[PDB]
Amino acid sequence: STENRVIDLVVDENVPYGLLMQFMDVDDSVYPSTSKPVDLTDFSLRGSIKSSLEDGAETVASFTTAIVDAAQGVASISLPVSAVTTIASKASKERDRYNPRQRLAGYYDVIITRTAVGSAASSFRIMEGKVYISDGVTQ
Amino acid sequence: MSTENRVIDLVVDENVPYGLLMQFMDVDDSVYPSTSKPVDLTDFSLRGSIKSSLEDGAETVASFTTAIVDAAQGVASISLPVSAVTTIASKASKERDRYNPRQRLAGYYDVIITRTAVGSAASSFRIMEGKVYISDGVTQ
Amino acid sequence: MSLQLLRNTRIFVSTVKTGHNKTNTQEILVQDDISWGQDSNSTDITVNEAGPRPTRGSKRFNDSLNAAEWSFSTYILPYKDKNTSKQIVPDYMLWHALSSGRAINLEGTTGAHNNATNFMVNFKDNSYHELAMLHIYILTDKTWSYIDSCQINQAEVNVDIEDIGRVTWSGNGNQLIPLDEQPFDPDQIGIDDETYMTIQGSYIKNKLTILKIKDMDTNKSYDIPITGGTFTINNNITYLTPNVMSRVTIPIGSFTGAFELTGSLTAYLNDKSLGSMELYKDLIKTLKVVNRFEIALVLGGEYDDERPAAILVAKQAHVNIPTIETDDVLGTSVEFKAIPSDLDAGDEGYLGFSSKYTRTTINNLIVNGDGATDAVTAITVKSAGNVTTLNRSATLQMSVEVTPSSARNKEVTWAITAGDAATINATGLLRADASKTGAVTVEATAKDGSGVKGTKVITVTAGG
Amino acid sequence: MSLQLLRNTRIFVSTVKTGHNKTNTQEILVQDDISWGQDSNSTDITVNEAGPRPTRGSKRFNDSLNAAEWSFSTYILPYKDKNTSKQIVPDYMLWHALSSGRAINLEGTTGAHNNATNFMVNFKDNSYHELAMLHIYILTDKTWSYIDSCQINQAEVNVDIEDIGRVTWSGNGNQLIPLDEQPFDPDQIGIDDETYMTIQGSYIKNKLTILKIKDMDTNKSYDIPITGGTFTINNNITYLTPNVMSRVTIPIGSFTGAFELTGSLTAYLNDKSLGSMELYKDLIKTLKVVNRFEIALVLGGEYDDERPAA
Amino acid sequence: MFYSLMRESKIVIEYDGRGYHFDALSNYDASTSFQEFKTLRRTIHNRTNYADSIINAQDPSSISLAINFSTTLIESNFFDWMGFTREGNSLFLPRNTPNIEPIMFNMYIINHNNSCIYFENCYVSTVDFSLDKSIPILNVGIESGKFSEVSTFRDGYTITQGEVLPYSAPAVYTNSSPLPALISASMSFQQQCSWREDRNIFDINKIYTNKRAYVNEMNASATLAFYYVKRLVGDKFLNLDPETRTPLIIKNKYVSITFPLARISKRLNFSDLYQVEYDVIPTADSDPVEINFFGERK
Amino acid sequence: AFYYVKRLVGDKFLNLDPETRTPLIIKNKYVSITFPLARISKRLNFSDLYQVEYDVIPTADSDPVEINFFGERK
Amino acid sequence: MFYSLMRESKIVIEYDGRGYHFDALSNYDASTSFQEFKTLRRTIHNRTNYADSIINAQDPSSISLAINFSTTLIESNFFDWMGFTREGNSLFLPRNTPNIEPIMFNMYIINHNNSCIYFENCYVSTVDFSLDKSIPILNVGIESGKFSEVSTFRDGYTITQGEVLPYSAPAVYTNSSPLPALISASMSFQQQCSWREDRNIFDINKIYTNKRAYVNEMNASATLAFYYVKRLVGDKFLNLDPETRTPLIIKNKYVSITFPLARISKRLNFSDLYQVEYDVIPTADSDPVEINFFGERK
Repeated sequence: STENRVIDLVVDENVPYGLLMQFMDVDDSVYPSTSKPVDLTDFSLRGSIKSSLEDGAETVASFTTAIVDAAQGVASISLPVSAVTTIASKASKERDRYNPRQRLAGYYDVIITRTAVGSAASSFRIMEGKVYISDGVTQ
Repeated sequence: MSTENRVIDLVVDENVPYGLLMQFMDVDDSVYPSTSKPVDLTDFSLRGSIKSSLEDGAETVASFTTAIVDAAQGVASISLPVSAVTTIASKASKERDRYNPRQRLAGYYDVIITRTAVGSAASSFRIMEGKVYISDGVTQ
Repeated sequence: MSLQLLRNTRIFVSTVKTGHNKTNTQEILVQDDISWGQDSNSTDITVNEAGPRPTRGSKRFNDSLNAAEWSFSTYILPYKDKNTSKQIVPDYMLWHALSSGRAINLEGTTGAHNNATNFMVNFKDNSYHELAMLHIYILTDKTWSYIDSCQINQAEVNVDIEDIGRVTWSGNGNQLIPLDEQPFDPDQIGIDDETYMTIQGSYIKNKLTILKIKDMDTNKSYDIPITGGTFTINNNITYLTPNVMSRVTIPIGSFTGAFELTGSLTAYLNDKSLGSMELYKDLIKTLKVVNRFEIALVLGGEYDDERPAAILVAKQAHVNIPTIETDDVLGTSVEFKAIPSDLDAGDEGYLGFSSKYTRTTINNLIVNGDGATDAVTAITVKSAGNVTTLNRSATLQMSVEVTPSSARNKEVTWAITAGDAATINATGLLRADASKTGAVTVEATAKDGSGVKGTKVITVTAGG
Repeated sequence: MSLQLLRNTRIFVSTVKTGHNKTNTQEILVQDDISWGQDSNSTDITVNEAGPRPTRGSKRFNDSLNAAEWSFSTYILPYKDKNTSKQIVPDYMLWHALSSGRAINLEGTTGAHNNATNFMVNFKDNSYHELAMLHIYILTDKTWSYIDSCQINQAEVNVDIEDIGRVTWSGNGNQLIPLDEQPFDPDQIGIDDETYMTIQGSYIKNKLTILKIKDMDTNKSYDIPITGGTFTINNNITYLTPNVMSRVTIPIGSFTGAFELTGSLTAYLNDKSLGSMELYKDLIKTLKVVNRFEIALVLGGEYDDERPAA
Repeated sequence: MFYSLMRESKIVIEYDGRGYHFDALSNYDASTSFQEFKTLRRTIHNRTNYADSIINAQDPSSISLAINFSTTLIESNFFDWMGFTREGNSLFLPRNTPNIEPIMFNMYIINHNNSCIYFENCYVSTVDFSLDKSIPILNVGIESGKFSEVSTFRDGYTITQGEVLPYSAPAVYTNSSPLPALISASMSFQQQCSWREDRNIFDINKIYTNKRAYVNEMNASATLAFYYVKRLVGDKFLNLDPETRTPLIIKNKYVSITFPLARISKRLNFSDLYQVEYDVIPTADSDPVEINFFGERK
Repeated sequence: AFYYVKRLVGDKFLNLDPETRTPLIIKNKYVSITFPLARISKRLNFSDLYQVEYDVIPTADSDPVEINFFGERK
Repeated sequence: MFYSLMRESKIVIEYDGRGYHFDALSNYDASTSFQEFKTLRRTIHNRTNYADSIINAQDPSSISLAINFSTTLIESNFFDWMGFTREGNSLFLPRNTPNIEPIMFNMYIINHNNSCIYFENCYVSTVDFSLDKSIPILNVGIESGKFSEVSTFRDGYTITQGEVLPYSAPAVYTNSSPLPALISASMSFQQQCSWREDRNIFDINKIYTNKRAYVNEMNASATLAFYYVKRLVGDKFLNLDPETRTPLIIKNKYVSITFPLARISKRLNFSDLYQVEYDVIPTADSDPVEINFFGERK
């Protein structure tokens, strides 16, 4: 368990990217952990892809948040193929050790937010990590 | 007979407000089992400050905002707004650590709970201590 | 039909196996003691019987090849190149592959990086299982050959007085490969006469060797005239070779060991103040498990006018308990090791090479880490409005003046040392109260670690 | 502000750390090969990882100090002193601390004890875990120092013909301590010119070396002219040092090992009666597990008129 | 980040609310572990490959310390905590075990940067030292019930071990007659306790830690090694016959273990030089075994 | 087998507590063994430099354990 | 006083009233010990700490001798005493064990100054020697019942072992066809007796010593090590198949152990050079196993 916010995204060159997050609320009080999904009301997600963590870093791209099926908790984060091309343009020429197709493009993090659901701006970061562009061959 | 854990290291998130709440509970070990009643925080105030070093003359990075949430349940919350988080992020050490470039050392913090009144004794008490770290964020 | 002589060998250091240009390959001026090769392992299988008419026969199998060994010695020859006007040592990529495992970038701040003032090498970025990868190219007379995928194992520097400053390189390679065709024209890549004149203008003589040692736990600088010494930069690199019974194998990859920066310094015993005898007696009287010494070995000497020099700086060093070397003149040995503040912090030490070191340049290299960044030399603290005293319940926000006027770190800290009649804050706003009838002091020190002192005795009285 | 030369070293042997007089301390005439010191042990703790971006850093700890080593060579110089009129060797307390673990008593009959005829050393009273305890005092030019609680580990004697009779001492001490103040006036304790003349009157030349060997199982004395040899008196003393992880430690006490008195004697083969060839042939013909020989190596030769000898 | 070096550590034992920092520590060894219940439910329906493992208990820790003798004699508290009665500076082995449960104490293993490992519910289960021709050292062995990681701790600034005692040759006597040709005198003392596992169904879905224990027995023992030496033909004093009761004392300049009456068994080894080996235990009706601790000048 | 390393005082990520389910992967340039959900037990040794030792087995309901074989260039 | 050196010793075996001083002894090992009955009577009244130990028996001694072959062949008496029947200089393994109890003899281990250790009621329980490329030596193993210390003894001035036999390479045959590529031929012979403990209530308050024993079995065995060698493809003579009955002889210039019919089991090891290992035992109906002792010139 503990914390696992750090996960790295590998986006594909020349292909639009879309991620599907099934938000969930597991509780291990009872031995079969409760599968209750969180209910997505007054929730907005924001995420930017910025090269390096230093202050003043240029914004490589910005995630486009989608909220669908609020009852069952799922949500989608995506960005158009034009955003993918803009990301791939500024990616470094050095390739990842384990995969000779990935190149480090920047860092990211998405931040959930409650906007005055109880007169509170309860915004906290969901996940984080590095964004990797995977060089394509089709185009 | 056991040990306390006054030394606690906090990790804040850049561009996000940080909220920590402490509950003070009275305890006792007797013939009947452990009886716990919340401590009534009346005339109880908190105050915390952050400096970049322990040595005298250290630059004050920021200070924490203190509040009491529920006296009957003995809950007090110690936190700082997002602007203070940005202020501490600016003043943090620039030295990164591999395997996790996010975290940077920000300084040392202390929290004193005090009860000041004419009939009350001038008693302070350092409830905690430790170091403050920052998880750098890219959004905002 | 020709014999090949060792005197006609020429060594080129490369980071690429193709596209050789002046930024990837340069000649390395080597000496007589150059050596290279590759050994092979074998095995004998013998039948060991006990009866009469036993079988007496053996059989040999080639089973593996060892890692290629190479070594050579070069002179420490700092100079400034005409193209970039930045001080650089000719065998700079050797220093880089010794220092860090990243791509070479002289414009950066880690590994081998140069400047308009001096050439610097720090080990702050050597946390890699495979450091920067070189390819030694060997040219003997007409035939070519090279060692594939070399790594700088160590660099021996022997402080041998009445001799020139020299460094000995050692390392290992995957395989020694003989080349039939010329990889690159050695006439163009090899150093020309102009840069040869520029280099020979600058030589480092081991005789003119001053040493700067200071006990960080006591603030005691010693005056130790050296007799002879040596320091090493060691990587403890081990080459891995696979074991295959059917075919011979060559090493496939390597792994760097523990980075060690040790040394050994011999000197005569001196009865003078802060001499060798005092250091030896202090070290054998304290008997401490850990020591914090600052060692700055300055090859080539320090002078007001410009002189060549090579400097090794160990900020937090560890000094062994010295021993007395009974010779015709009594002496001692100061064996030290540069340890880091934290294991994964690097920064065990650094080096600075240049043909232009004024004393101030080496001083600010030692205390700031770079020869270009100026460092504070002296301080006299100033009050608010040229005030000489203070009375009870009065503030005194004191200021500071520093020299030189171009020091990078112009800030100071504040403290009270002698007497208890006032208190000072971070900014310097000294505050007092009543019942203060004693003489109190105030102090200030810079944040760059120069060791500059700012003192003032304010005569605080009870008032009129 | 001065440099110290080895030629100006003076060595005094003491049994007491205070109250130094002429019966507790005397100078020992040493040679060029004198040496002393103390080594220290350490350790490097290195992290040995396997992943990429591994930690490459070490750390050193001083953990212990070794026992102090000292050695020097002296000439065998028997003579008679004017005060007691008994033959005595100047480095007699060295012989005593080598021979026995009791307090020195030249009037006795064990260890180093003298007489009106000769100075004698026997090992009949060396059954001790800690032999007689000395303190070597070293004076180099102006600065003083000494080794605390020394013990005579061994005494090498090399029978090197065409050379003077000499003995080499070796030993260990608990700790080498540098002294800032003078313990005792070296002018008074040091040997004066009169005893120097008396000593230099008597020298032992290794060339004039007769050897007396006899097989006790056969009663056969041999005539063996020596070519070169050596004999040792060894104590096999080992110094114990405690192991403490938090603080460096110096040796605390010692324990004597097995007392060995060995030798080696080289000579040419002689075909004459009772020569080297006869001894060699008898020894290789008997092939016995144990031998009983009487050996009396006489340095300095035997003569009707008075001559020095060891 | 922060690595943890054994040489850069400090072991503090917490008893009665006071910290006994045991300096002069040559070497210590410890380990922590957990107990699992791993069952594989292979059925005719599904012959599975994935086990059902849950961590439910903390395996008791076995900490061993090697402590040099010191001039302040803090190390005798290990005999004191292990059950021996105290009079002055001498420790008695009581005729009967005083209490059912041992004396429990906590122990810290401090390290830099507020790092610590907190062993709780410890008891001294073994203490043995060999009087030999090397510097004596007593290896103590304690068993813990619960281990934990804590931020702040107890550090024994004042209560600490002094300088190590200088070496002194051992000697074993019978009354006042010395026993010749000693080789190595090894003494052993134990408090063979046993954990009382009380893991019940109320601890399901929780991590269980041992808390209570009872003393099975205490004992004092010594193994003496000699060289087979005889002074007479048909000697009576030195032989191989067993000795039902004989007063023995293994004496040193700083410690003296006394057996008022001892049961000695002898064992001869025909080695390079013949060696006899004793097995000394106190008799049934023997007076309490003495262990004196002399700092300096007896 | 690891070295006992902690980055914070009272750290939550790196400690000695058991982990009932956690995704683990032992990755190389040519092979990668994947445990979609793992049961980790920790063991600390107070050696010259403190070492922690894991005991990784897949959980009851974990997805099949992966073993990838990359020849060259993944 | 008098120390006891192993090198300064003399081992004399007393049989039939004659002393067999076994010279040419490379090395021997022996030990003596006693058996104790140590019980701890912890009661609810007094949870005592002092045991009730009484020495009541002598643990049987296990003496092992390593004896070089000699020209006078005194060492064959160990086969003679262990139960083999004698005809001339050849020792037969009888089809049935002759007697229930083994052949008992006493043994002395003499030393200087009238010092001695007297082992009584001994029997030869093991004899094995390896014919190899080193000098052969047979390690005998005898077990004693009672050990004692005596002043005067028996010393075999006349009956003694002569000069050691010169080395000669071993060779193993099948009938007269040599077996190629021999490495090490090890032979083993045993008389696996067992002590009959008859400690009864009439021996209370007394030290008991074992006196009588019975033979469980005798056997002759040999382990042969070869190199895996084949001369033909699909060879019949040299292979890995078991051999129910085949005449074997492990021959030397001075000794020849003969198996008139042998049961051979083979074992192949894929080592640096392939090695096969035999396990030779005589068959059910095989004729008695021969052991010839040739001094000189056969």
